[PDB]
This record gives sequence, C-alpha cells and structure tokens, in this order.
Amino acid sequence: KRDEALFELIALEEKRQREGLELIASENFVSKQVREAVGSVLTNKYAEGYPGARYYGGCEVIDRVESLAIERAKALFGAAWANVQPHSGSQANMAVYMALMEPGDTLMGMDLAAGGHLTHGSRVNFSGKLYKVVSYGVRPDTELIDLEEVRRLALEHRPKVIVAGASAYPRFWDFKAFREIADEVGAYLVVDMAHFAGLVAAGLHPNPLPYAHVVTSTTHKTLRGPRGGLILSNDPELGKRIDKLIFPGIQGGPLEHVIAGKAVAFFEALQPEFKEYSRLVVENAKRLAEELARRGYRIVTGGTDNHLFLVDLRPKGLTGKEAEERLDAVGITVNKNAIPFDPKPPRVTSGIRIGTPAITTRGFTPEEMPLVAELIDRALLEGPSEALREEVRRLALAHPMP
Amino acid sequence: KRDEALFELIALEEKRQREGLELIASENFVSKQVREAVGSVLTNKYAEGYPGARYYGGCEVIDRVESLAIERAKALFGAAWANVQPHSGSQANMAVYMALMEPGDTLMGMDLAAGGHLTHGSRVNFSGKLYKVVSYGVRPDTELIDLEEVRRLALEHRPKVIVAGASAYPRFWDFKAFREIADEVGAYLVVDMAHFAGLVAAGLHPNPLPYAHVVTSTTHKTLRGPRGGLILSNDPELGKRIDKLIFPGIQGGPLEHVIAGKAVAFFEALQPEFKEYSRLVVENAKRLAEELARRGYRIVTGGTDNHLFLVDLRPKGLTGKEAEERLDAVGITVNKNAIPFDPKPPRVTSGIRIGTPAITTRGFTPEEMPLVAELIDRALLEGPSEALREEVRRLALAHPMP
Ligand SMILES: Nc1nc2c(c(=O)[nH]1)N(C=O)[C@@H](CNc1ccc(C(=O)N[C@@H](CCC(=O)O)C(=O)O)cc1)CN2
Ligand SMILES: Cc1ncc(COP(=O)(O)O)c(/C=N/[C@@H](CO)C(=O)O)c1O
Repeated sequence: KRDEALFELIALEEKRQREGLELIASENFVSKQVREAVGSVLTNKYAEGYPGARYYGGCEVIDRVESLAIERAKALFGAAWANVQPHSGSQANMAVYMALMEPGDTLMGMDLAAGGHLTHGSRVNFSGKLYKVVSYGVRPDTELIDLEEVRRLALEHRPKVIVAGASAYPRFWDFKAFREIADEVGAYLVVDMAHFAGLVAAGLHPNPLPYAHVVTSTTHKTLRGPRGGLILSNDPELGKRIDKLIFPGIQGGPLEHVIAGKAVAFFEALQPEFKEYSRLVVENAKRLAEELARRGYRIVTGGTDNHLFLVDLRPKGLTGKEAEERLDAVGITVNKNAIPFDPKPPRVTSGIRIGTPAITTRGFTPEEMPLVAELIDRALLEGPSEALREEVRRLALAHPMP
Repeated sequence: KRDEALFELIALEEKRQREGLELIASENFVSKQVREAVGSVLTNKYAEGYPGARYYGGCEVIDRVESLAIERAKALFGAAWANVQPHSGSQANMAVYMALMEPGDTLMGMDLAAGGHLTHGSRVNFSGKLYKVVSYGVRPDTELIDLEEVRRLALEHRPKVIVAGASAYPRFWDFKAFREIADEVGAYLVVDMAHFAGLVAAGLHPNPLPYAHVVTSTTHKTLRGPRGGLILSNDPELGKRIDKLIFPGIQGGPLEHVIAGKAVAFFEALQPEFKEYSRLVVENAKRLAEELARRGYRIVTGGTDNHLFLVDLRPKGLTGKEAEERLDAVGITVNKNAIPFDPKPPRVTSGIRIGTPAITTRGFTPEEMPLVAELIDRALLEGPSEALREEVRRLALAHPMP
C-alpha cells in the first residue's frame, strides 16, 4: 500500500514551493541529483567510525563515498582536514565546542539580537547552558562589528573559544583581526561560515580557513547542498580530536545517504557554473537592496557584501511582524529581524531579513530585482490583494525550480 | 553535469546490498516509498519550532507532515506525546538527558559489555562526560539481568535517571520492575527501545510506554524506517519540557524530508503485514541461533527473545574482529560485538552480534536459517573461498528487493 495521505501532502508542498517567492536568507533549492543521493539505499548502512576504521562489516563502498565527500570538501575549501558526518550545523558546532571546551568554560560569540546564531551562546541553547557566555554585537553608530570592543571583551573575559560568523550579518568579516584577538588571549577562533559557505566556495567571500583554528558550516544554505553539517580545518591534529567528538562523542551512525548528497553538492560547487551562480546571488542581493532603498526603505549598514540584507522598515512606519504578515499574504516569504538597537521588542522588530540564494537558484537575474522590489513595496503599502498574490504566483511559476 | 563518479559508487552499494547476507542486527532495508519521502523537496524548507508554532512562515504544509508523523507515532505506541525531530537516536537521548538532568547528576544505565549503548553512560560519549555514571550488568551464570542487583545499585547510588534498553541484550525487559526501582529512588525511568521498537509496535515485545517516564528510539532498526530519532511519553507535560531541549536546546532546523519518511514508516508499521513481518523476524532469530548452537557455537543466554543474539567466540579461538573479517570475505556482514564480561576492548571484542530484521525484510524464512547457519559456520571454519562467496551470492540474489 502507498501512503497516499502523506504523499498528497508532499505534492502540496511541491506546489507551494513552485508558486511563491522564497526570500528567507537561509533557504535554497537542492538539485535533483542531490535529492537522488539523499533518497538512496545508503541510509541502510550503519557505519560508525571513519573510512577504513569502522565498527561494522560491509562498509567498503560507504568508505569510498565518505572519503570522496571528504576529499572534495578539502579541495573545494582549501582545507587539510574535513569531517562530513555532522547531522546539522548545530551538531558541527556542538562537536567543536565539546572538543575545545569543558562545561563551565567561557564561550564568546555574536549576540542573537545582533545577528548571531542560537549556537553562539543563547541561554536557551546548549551553547549558553553548558558554557559561560560573553557576547559581542554591533556598534550603534556604524551597525557593524567593533573589533576594538571584541578585543576589549576578550581581554576582560579570557574566552576559551571565540566564534566569528553569524546568521544575519550583512557584511564581510575581518578573520585576520579575529585571529589576532584570539591569539592575544589564548583562545581558539572558530568560524561558523554556515550562511556564507557557498560564497566562500566560489571565492566571493574571504576564506576563513587560514585564520580559524576550526571552521564549521551547514551544507545547505548558500552552499546549496543537502541539509546537514560540515567541519574543516588546516590543522589535522585538531581534526583528529574533533573526529572523536563527532563519534563516539555526540553522534552514533552517520547519515551516509546525506554524505553522498554532500559529495554531490561539493561536485556541483567545484564546477565553474557554481561561481557564476554565486556571483549572481551577490549581485541580486546588492541590487534588490538598492531597489528597495530607492523606493523608500533604509538598508542596515547601507547595503550588503553577501547574499542577505536587512531592511529597516521605520521610514514607512511598519514593524517586521506586520511586514512579514503582509508579504506572506501575497506569497512572498521573508522573516522579521531586529535592526541594531531596535526600538521594538523581539517579537515585533522594525526590520526584515531578505536573502537571494533561493530565487537566484530559480533563475532570477539582477535586471529582475526592480520588479521584485516593486512587488514587495506594493504588498507593504497596499496590503494583500488577490491580484497581487496572482502576479507573484505567475512570476514564481515563470522561474522554474530545480 | 551529472556526478557520475558518485552515482557509480551508489550503484556499487546497491549491488553489494543485493549480493550478500546483511546480518547486522541494527540494520534493515527501507521501502521505496520511505526513500521517496526522504528524497523529497521537503529538505528545502527551514522549519525551526513545532507545528503551529514555527519561527518562519510558509510551513502550512510542513506542519501537516510533521503532525502526521507525531500522531501516527502516538497511535503506534499508545503514547500521549511524541517528538519526531531528533536527527538520530543519539540526539533523542541527549535531549532527554538534558531535559531531566544537570551536568554532574547521576545517570544509571546498562554496562556497555553487558549490552548497553554508548549513550547509556560510556566515558567516551557525552553521556559519561556530562553525567556521573553507574552501570548494571548481567549475571555471570545466566547472562540475564538480575532485577535485585539493579535495585541495590539504584538504592546505593540514587540516580536521577535510570535507563533500560540496550544495543545487544537478547532477552525481554521487565519495564514494570524497572519503574518500581526508579520510583524507590525518585528517578525518572527512560526506556531506549531503539533496537526493539518495531517488535513493540507489532505487540511482540513488552511495551515500555505505560511504565517509562520517557521512551527514546531510532526509527531505522526493527521499525524499518528512515535513519533518525524519536521521543515518546505518556506525560504531555514532560513532553513539553523535552520539546524545548530538542529545539532550541540541541538542534536547529529539523530534517522535514526525513520526518516525512518517518510518517511513511509509521504507516507501514500500522499495517497487519508488519505484524507478520515482525513475527518472522523473531522466529528467524530464534531459529538461526538454534541452528548455530547445534553446530557448536555458544549463544549468550542460550538463545534470544527478540531479533538479535550474541555468539561467544572464545571457545573457537577467534576475536570478534577476526570473525567479522572472515565472514565479510564471503559476503556475510555482521559486526564484532562486546559480550558480557568481555576481556577484549570494543575494537577487538570476543563475539559477534547477529540479527535478522534485514534478511527477513528480503523474504528469508525460518526454513532457510539452516542454510544461513551452514554458510556462517563454513566461513568461520574454512575461511574464504570463491565457491563459498558465490554460494552466499546465489542465496542473496534469490531474495530480491526494489
Ligand atoms: N553493547 C553494545 N554493542 C554495540 C554498541 C554499543 O554501544 N553497545 N555499538 C554502538 O555504537 C556498536 C559498536 N560501537 C562502538 C564504538 C566505539 C566504542 C568504544 O568504546 N570506543 C572507545 C574505545 C575503543 C577501544 O579502545 O577498543 C573509543 O573510541 O575511545 C564502543 C562501541 C555495536 N555494538
Ligand atoms: C539502544 C540504542 N540507542 C541509541 C542508539 C543511537 O542511534 P543513532 O546511531 O545515533 O541513530 C543506538 C544505536 N545502536 C547501533 C550503534 O550505535 C547498533 O546497535 O548497531 C542504540 O542501539
């Protein structure tokens, strides 16, 4: 018997994805071959351990798959060591923190309200439960990280680990300065590149590998791979320590079908086509930010260096929650996001976050960003209408999904 | 461009799975429709939070998928609450421990050599690093759990959490007695049913749900679903606590394509055909253990009540590592496994673990277990030969599976 109730929902989700504009910055659409690998029989194999050093028979082919994912990751990112087993970006961070720190040690990371991730020290996350947390944010007058304040905080608190990277920070990172600061206090520098890993792979974002002691990431988001995690380093001895925390430390059997999907995603990113895709992501984001500024919004930090930007909605008197709702009503998905020193509480906010990776995967190009900006503005100014929902639906449908 | 090299490896793994006898007790073969759900576009959507309580818009269909998995898990096991987001059995156990304990509390679980899982308190695992561990074993004479020793250990050490369930214990569990022992010291009883979850669902193993405070599980062993984790409870208020530890506590975005696969697996397990499948799993395991005993192999406890058994290879002068290699040389896949009171460490061991869920899925019957026992025996006694490898290959190819 086919599970028809479940597959009816999958068909509805396929239709939903085709018929709207996905502007949430973390999203992307994986290729059919990434899906083919993830849906493979490799899920059937228990393969605890590492290639050639497994706790089960029968892993000869799985070992070739996992080694292929590892070697491609090292080639793609210019790394000396990789671990491709983390089930998610959160598990990548967890293994690294547990390899470098004991509970009670001090972790330094970007404040959630300023753009940091839950795993960078939030009190409701294991990162802020197991470790003492020092957070850094952005300057009120620049909207940017203040390296002098990062350094001041690190000297005062002597973190064991400093995390650079974020989920909602629209500019480049000074990885060299972060490593200088970590060196001054004897901390490890961990770079969580999840959001911008595709741009690093494409050479369109500074590469953190030479400066970080360890780099963590998601394989999804701008890298456009299957949902899962990744760890990289230029230090294979540190790598051996982290391998032990992934297994037997915090995971059991790895998802070898997902690892096969990671090998496919790395294959795709090693092709020259991926650099052009990534160039268009960055150009779409800059252009869309510019076109919204021309229509009367303000862009936090004035713009963006990467795939995402933050819209300050105060020129038009809207909250992030209101804007989210109005845009959802016409099939445009964004997410509310606090602006620096936001005057509104976090369930409300004064901003939204937009990213271009997903629409760029569907073939949107920079000359189409004025129209996207116009439709966003109309939704915000006019509120929802059937006509605007259908214009968005036609536009989405005209940009086929992988 | 298609990633031909990676897909050639997948084809080699498909061929390996067709042409050998997969006797690893923790493995199975998922159906084509479980694969189809896990390969779906649902990977593309970030769905942090829970159904009807998401961070982001656009989850209206995802919520119906996750809710379907939740409600089918509740119906399958008679639970009042379920969490279907854990990425793995390891993450299901981690979240439960962090919901019920603080680092430094006492955790009581089964000794690893006696059958307990790494996440039941191993010092190289988060369970033995974050918590103070005390372990119960089995009796040296019968190799069975002695509930009176379990009771003494609990009274002496006053654990906050007692774990019942195991990776390699071949007999039934007295969950009522474990709960009485937990109540005597005010401990929470956590049952990790990962190995026997399918047998519970089929009514062929005592159900822990009435007696445990919390039940954890994998979806991919006897449940024959996608690779992932699961949490259940008959207390929906305890469930709300644990939901917070899965997210935002230890995970980020859930794998909604895998969750769709879990829904499919639970649908398959609710079918009458699954009860007959599970009956044959247990009959095959009992018969195969009896057939090897009649060839002179020592079976730990003399037999099995479930899908797995352990062979003590000390009388044959072989380590489990050597047995695993010899069997794999002729296409019979097992894993070396610790046995109770094992003098050798986990990378060597004195035994092998065999289970029947995977071959039973391919249609192996109890009347074929005499032939499987013969092939295992010859592999250990004579070592490898192409004629023996081909005999194994023919028997495997007689049992096709899409
Ligand atoms: N009873 C039981 N059997 C099981 C497991 C289990 O947890 N318990 N496994 C659960 O997955 C599998 C084997 N996995 C294991 C992997 C590593 C270690 C371990 O203790 N490793 C140590 C020391 C190794 C050595 O020196 O031999 C380490 O890595 O430091 C144990 C089991 C299958 N059989
Ligand atoms: C009782 C129990 N709980 C949790 C897990 C952990 O499940 P993930 O592997 O993280 O999905 C397992 C796994 N067992 C494997 C070896 O780990 C095996 O037996 O062969 C288990 O047996």
